[PDB]
Amino acid sequence: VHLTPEEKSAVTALWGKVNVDEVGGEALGRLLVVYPWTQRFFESFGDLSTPDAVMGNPKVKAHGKKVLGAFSDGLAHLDNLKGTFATLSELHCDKLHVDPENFRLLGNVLVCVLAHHFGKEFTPPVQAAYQKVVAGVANALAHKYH
Amino acid sequence: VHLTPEEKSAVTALWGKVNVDEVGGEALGRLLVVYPWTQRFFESFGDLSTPDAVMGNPKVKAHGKKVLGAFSDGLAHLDNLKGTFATLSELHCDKLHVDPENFRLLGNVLVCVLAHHFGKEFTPPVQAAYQKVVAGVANALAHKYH
Amino acid sequence: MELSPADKTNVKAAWGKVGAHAGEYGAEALERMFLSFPTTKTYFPHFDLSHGSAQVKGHGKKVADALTNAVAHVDDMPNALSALSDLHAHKLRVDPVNFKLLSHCLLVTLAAHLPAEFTPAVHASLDKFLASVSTVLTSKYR
Amino acid sequence: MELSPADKTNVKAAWGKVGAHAGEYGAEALERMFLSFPTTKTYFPHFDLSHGSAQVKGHGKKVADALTNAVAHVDDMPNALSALSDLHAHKLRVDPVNFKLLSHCLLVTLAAHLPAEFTPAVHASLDKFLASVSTVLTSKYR
Ligand code: HEM
Ligand code: HEM
Ligand code: HEM
Ligand code: HEM
Repeated sequence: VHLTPEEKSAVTALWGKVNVDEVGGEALGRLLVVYPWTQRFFESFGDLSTPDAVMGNPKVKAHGKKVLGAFSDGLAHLDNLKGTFATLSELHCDKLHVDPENFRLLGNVLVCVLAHHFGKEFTPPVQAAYQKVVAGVANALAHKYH
Repeated sequence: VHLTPEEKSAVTALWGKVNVDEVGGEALGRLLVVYPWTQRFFESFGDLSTPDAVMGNPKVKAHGKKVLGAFSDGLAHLDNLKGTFATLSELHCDKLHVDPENFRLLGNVLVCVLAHHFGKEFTPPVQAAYQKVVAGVANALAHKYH
Repeated sequence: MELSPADKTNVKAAWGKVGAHAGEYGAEALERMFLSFPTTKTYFPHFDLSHGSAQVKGHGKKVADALTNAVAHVDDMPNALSALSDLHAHKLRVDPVNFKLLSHCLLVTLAAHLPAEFTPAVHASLDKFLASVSTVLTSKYR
Repeated sequence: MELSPADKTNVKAAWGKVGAHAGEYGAEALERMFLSFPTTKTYFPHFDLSHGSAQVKGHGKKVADALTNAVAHVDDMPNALSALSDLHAHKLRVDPVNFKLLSHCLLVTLAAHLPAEFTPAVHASLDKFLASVSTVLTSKYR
């Protein structure tokens, strides 16, 4: 993706304060609560019946961490999101059968989570830079679908 | 856009049978009838009160010819849509203020018009090739928005 | 969005013409969707999606029958499609975006098969009708 | 999708907490929208969209007041928002896709200002509420 110098620095600076473990679990949990149909990919994770159940589920927290850690890796390769995610793109298509629309929903929930966690520091321009990134990542992950 | 040789030849072959002025007027008219909010740019065109008034409006037909003539010319540059539509992209953003969602609506209406015009010759594979082209043109026109 | 009385008239006329081909049209619309919008294939990994497969033809028929049911009960779609709205919301869990893609492909299919009846006003009414069906099918999602 | 009584309670509670800041938050949501989704700027060619613009501030207050009215009339949204549905359908004619962009930006704004109150359950109810508002505002488009 194409970020201006100001946008790249916005993204980098904020990400240095993110505890991936914690934000990942929050982001995945909120995806499952806010858009419950997404629970279709996690039948084996246990109790997902209520917000509290979802949010405290250790398997949700574990997966959340996995996902955001891979996400973090892309932050290191903003110039080549496609090449970076090619293997996972094929995995999500061919083995997991995940509709790429889910990548877009997670991107939006992640933005909500950063705003919730960071408050006033997540200003309009910072949000804008993160929206570009999240769209970039979702496009990178949907790229090998066929 | 990336089309296989087979796809390009399917696109070009059908296009050779199109009456550009006719299809242009039909597609624009149907856009205005099916998604009436698109009439917002055309209040100077006169009577758009009913389907018949829209389809018969000479200003609508003339605008349809202009739009589809440009589309038609783009078909010769499938490999470089972004470059081909750059100036038009800037114009639509900076001077005309057209939300790029309108390009996507027009692309879907165009596909429906081709289907109506060609019947059985508009096979699933041919549609698929035109879906790629219409999404490519829409993206190329939305490219310079800021 | 709500279907006007003229819309209901338009839909019943066009659908009436479909008649006995509803199931074959349902099948073609699905094949058009799978080829045009490959991400929709993610919901059918358990099907043989080859052209003319019995799975696709049977599914195509079930889709068309549900559409016929909705036309017959256009005045009360929510009740008519209740069971289907529960199935999609609780079991299938198809992202709502995909409803727009199938609707587009059904419109294309009807266009290719109804030369005489696919006027601008009918096209408008059918588009609204498919949007309403989609709305009812996703209404219990959350 | 309908709002459940728990949704209604969540919404009234969260909006209750917005209180007097509703106008300020409406302005910030627009700002977020203009920077994050630049295509939305096409509907405001006549405004100064610079940070701090009084036009954005004024419009932010109007939007927020409409949402306050919607919360107050949550059981009767269509009638309460009737004049605004007419306005959007027949004069402004904003493409329906845009409502989802503003809704997201309103959610982000609320998250950034209501740490304590923006729980996962409240987040879900607010998203449903904004989608309902969006649906009513575009109900007369065609
Ligand atoms: C930022 C976007 C995402 C990234 C970077 C990502 C990354 C990953 C990674 C690294 C794995 C582990 C692969 C392995 O087994 O070696 C995985 C698995 C998985 N992901 Fe994604 N993911 C993303 C979004 C999503 C979304 C939105 C969903 C569905 C809502 C999803 C569903 C799954 C599932 C079902 C698995 C398999 C978990 C298991 O094995 O039970 N992912 N993902
Ligand atoms: C395939 C998509 C399209 C193409 C290739 C296209 C192309 C063009 C061209 C070549 C012109 C004339 C530019 C000039 O004066 O130099 C134009 C003008 C214009 N277009 Fe687009 N257009 C497309 C879609 C749309 C859509 C969907 C809308 C709105 C619903 C729209 C609204 C307008 C308007 C309002 C003008 C100015 C007309 C005038 O001043 O008479 N265009 N377009
Ligand atoms: C006009 C919109 C739609 C209608 C009327 C419709 C109707 C139906 C019907 C009647 C069934 C069969 C239920 C049964 O066997 O008892 C079904 C199942 C199913 N639908 Fe929907 N559907 C629609 C949209 C979609 C979309 C957009 C998708 C995904 C892209 C989808 C995915 C499925 C799947 C995966 C099944 C189960 C197939 C099987 O395993 O047999 N549906 N639908
Ligand atoms: C929650 C969704 C929305 C609400 C509650 C809302 C509410 C309103 C209100 C109260 C007004 C002022 C009407 C008057 O002057 O009496 C208005 C006007 C307007 N709205 Fe909407 N709106 C919404 C979404 C949108 C979106 C998504 C857009 C475009 C991106 C939009 C574009 C406009 C425009 C261009 C005006 C006229 C502004 C002016 O010229 O002063 N609205 N809206």
